[PDB]
Amino acid sequence: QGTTYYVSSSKGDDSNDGTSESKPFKTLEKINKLTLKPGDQVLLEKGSVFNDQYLHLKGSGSAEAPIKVSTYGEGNRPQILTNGQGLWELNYGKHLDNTNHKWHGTVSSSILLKDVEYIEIEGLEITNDRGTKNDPEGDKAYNDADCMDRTGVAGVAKDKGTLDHIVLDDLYIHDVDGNVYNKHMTNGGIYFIVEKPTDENKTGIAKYDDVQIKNCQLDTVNRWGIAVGYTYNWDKFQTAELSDEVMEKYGATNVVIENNYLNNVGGDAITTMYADEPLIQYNVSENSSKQINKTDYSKPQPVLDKVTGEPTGQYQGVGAGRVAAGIWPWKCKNAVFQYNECFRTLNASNGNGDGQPWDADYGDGTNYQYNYSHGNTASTIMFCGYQSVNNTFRYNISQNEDMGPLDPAGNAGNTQVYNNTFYIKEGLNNIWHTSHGNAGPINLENNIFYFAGETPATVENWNPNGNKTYSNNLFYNVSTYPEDANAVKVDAGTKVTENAGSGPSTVADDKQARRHEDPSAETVFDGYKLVQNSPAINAGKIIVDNNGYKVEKDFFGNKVSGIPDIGAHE
Ligand SMILES: CC(=O)N[C@@H]1[C@@H](O[C@@H]2O[C@H](CO)[C@H](O)[C@H](O)[C@H]2O)[C@H](O)[C@@H](CO)O[C@H]1O
Repeated sequence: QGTTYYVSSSKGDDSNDGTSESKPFKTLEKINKLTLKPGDQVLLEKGSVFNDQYLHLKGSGSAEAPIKVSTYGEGNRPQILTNGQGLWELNYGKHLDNTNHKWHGTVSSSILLKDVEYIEIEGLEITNDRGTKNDPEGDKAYNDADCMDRTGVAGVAKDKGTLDHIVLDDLYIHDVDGNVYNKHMTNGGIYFIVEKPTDENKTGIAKYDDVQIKNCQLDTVNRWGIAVGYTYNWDKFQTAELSDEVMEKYGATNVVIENNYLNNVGGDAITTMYADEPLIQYNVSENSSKQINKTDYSKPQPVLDKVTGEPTGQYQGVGAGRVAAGIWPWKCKNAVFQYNECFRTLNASNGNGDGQPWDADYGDGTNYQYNYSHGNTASTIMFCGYQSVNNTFRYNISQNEDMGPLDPAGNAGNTQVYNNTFYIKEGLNNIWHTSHGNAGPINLENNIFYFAGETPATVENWNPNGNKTYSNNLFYNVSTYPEDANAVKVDAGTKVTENAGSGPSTVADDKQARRHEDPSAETVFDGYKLVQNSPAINAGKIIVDNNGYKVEKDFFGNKVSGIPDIGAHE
């Protein structure tokens, strides 16, 4: 079933019928005119270049016959170079969680999927660069507060109830030069939002089910890298605990973000929003928060009318929203982050109020497990504020962050950090964030605290706000110890791991996450494996995960049962 269409910037004529390679279309405007149907295909010729063009699709596939957008022929990825074209009217239909977040306006999107479901897009190169001749904003400054929002791929659910099955696979998205500031317009590489339906009684509550972003490479996109799920129904999630009933009715179900690479992201690299049990795995980010600094992020944003969303004449402090983390969830239920790498989340020293690789933000049941991080400008993990609850941070490896590993920034409830290995760079003399206050509780068990340096590190306060508990941790090369009745205290020169501090400082040449889930793997992380007679061996306690995540395995995929070793390796 369905019709295959062909488009060639090279060979095509828009007066052709576009249904054979011999008679292809010339411009994407021909596809934009169609109402697409189950089994339909849109094949862009390799070597093609669609300058000042865009795909704004209409129609929908079926579960058995999705629409496919893909390639034919041979040569370079077909290129969609939108250059500030592809205009459409974004309108959430009501203000967002902060009345200052912009929620209506004209947006430029290279690809727009608005109420298109059962669709798969693969193999394309996409840009939305501000640097060309006929660019609608001409020589407007890249960091003006009223620069138009820009997307590589924008998704909108609104007037078709639950949208099912949107797949973006192997897209190369670069030079999306969006608004430097705006968090919740479709503004950055890939951004999926949910708008208030015209008539919710008629079409049903708008939400997503089955959204797969996989094998994509993003470079120099702003503000967001990949964001999925910001919804008009944000006001249905204002409790600390998030019910399965709220999440299934209003939240994004079956969201998988996997095997993506991101470089030079202006703000946050990857964020799931209002998502029920999202899976975020095998992603690599480096050099994110590129524009979260006092040079780029330098112009004030308007105060918006709490009803109309129109500027009031008032302006915010330039610092508003001048924060970003690497790969993290917002108002998700039982989000799992596993097998990710995050390097150099930038700019905590020049106006980024955050800069952590990992941020268990407001939400319920976040589990970070079997992740690696290096050279981030803030602490390895933030637990953010009084609605960040039921947190598990386990079997992760962290080295050479520009702060100590822990940022419990006023988090609440059950917070468990266990079986991690933290390589703390020389001269930090702390395990805590340097300004967020460290007021929230943590239950700290079975962790390696490995202090690099020629002299023992000092830690002035092991128990800020009095609500830190410790059991069965290992402390290497530090001059004092917390209240841990089962502490393993280790002096400089006693080996604990094979080559502590020898984790990678850079992404793989092929930009893929280095797998470590089968313990027959030799990996670039093997310097964190325990030596024969390591003082970590058999010194941990059996963990009870009070968030309901049973202990299964270590960082490396070794089964864990009985009395565990201290740290990320069994
Ligand atoms: C509670 C808090 O302040 N969290 C910070 C995040 O800011 C929130 O982000 C959500 C995203 O959907 C909304 O924009 C909300 O209005 C913001 O309060 C922030 O994005 C992250 C990343 O730097 O850090 C937390 O500090």
